[PDB]
Amino acid sequence: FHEQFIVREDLMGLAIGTHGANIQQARKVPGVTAIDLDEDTCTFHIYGEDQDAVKKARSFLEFAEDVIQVPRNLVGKVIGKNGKLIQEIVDKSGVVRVRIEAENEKNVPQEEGMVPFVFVGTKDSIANATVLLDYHLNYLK
Ligand SMILES: [Mg+2]
Repeated sequence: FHEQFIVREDLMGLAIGTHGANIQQARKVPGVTAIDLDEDTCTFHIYGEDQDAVKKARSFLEFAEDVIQVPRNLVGKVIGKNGKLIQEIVDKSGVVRVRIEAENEKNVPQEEGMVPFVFVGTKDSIANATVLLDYHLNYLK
């Protein structure tokens, strides 16, 4: 069992972690045979005995910067009082950071009626953040 994914080069220090701390975790996953980074393509290859093990290792390393578009009319539901809810969401989810971006009205490329929330984190952490977003946006009354 072998999987491969690309981690953008500016996120590489998150994937590897301070003195390899993060990649060390992915390596010590039982069942993982090997993890190799092809630095000229920023591609991790993870080799291992079962799929679950290789996926568990991918889980630590698969950093991304993904944009979620949040309806402007609902933005406050996700930010909270005392910017506290958005901080809890980042903290619970496990993401590294969210940037909420307000672009000048002249800036043409904008989904209409939307505020970009740009998360940096593992794919799984962003998935966690997304459920909490949707919960506060659409569900919670
Ligand atoms: Mg390089």
